[PDB]
Amino acid sequence: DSPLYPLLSAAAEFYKQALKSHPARKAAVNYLKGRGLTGEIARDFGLGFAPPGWDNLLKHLGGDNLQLKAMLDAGLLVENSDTGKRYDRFRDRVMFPIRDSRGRIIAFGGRVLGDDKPKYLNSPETPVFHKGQELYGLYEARQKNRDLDEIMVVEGYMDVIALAQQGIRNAVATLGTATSEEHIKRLFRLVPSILFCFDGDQAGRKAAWRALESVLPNLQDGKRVRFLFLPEGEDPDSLVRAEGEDAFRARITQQAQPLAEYFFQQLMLEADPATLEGKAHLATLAAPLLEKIPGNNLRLLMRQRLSEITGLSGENIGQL
Repeated sequence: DSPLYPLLSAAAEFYKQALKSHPARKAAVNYLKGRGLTGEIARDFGLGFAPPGWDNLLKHLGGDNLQLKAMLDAGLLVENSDTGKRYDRFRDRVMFPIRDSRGRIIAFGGRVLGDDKPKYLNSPETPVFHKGQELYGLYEARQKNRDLDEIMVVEGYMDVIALAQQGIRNAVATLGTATSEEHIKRLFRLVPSILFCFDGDQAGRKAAWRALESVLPNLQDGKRVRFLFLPEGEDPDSLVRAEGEDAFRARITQQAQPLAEYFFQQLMLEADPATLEGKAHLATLAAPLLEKIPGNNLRLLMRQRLSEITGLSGENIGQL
């Protein structure tokens, strides 16, 4: 219970109250209406509106220099570290408040309603917001279902919101970060099954391997992890609005790839085990990764597949 929480909470109350009754609301409300995000979904995710300009939240919250430092530390202001000039971090944007386990607003995402870049702006790291520990939408998914079987991990705010609007309400998002081991530990405390969904771009494919590396040291027996790769140029946002819930669920069932198949596929592309050298190279890449799996059956199962492909024993694999 620190002083950043009330400021963040007041900021959120400001941003959604402007979404309702602010002069510039037209562009914002049209985005939400233009995506079916009105009413139900907007309330579930506390959507708001940051009006255009430099100091709307500043001139609305104010405070002495100690309050101002707390707004900066909460990520609500940007300060020029040379001149001290300060202004709202989030300007002319649709606002996505981020909540922790207890429902407390800890940070914000914002989508631009103009031409200024970046289209999506995250909060910086703050004492109440750590990007490697938090997942956007985790609070909202736990509210919708207390006994979740599976969590879907996606890359962006609108992926979570678009999916929720289509009836897929167990999606959470990393916040422009690689999935961390701490992310995996929190997900596995809630569900035995994680479905990763990656955009059709090179950053999506790189993020899948980093996600697999975060998963391995936390992969106990009886857990289930899969990777769904979307067609080039797509993300869950665009895709699910295009083809709808039923088709996206069919796509998952059809095309989600098991972790173990993704693991051996990618490594066999790096080290082709047709030859004696490729077999040794493949075992040299795989073994240190497999050694980290804590689940004893799964570690044995992956070692066994590696042995079948490479013809190398454990003594061979160890000595290599």
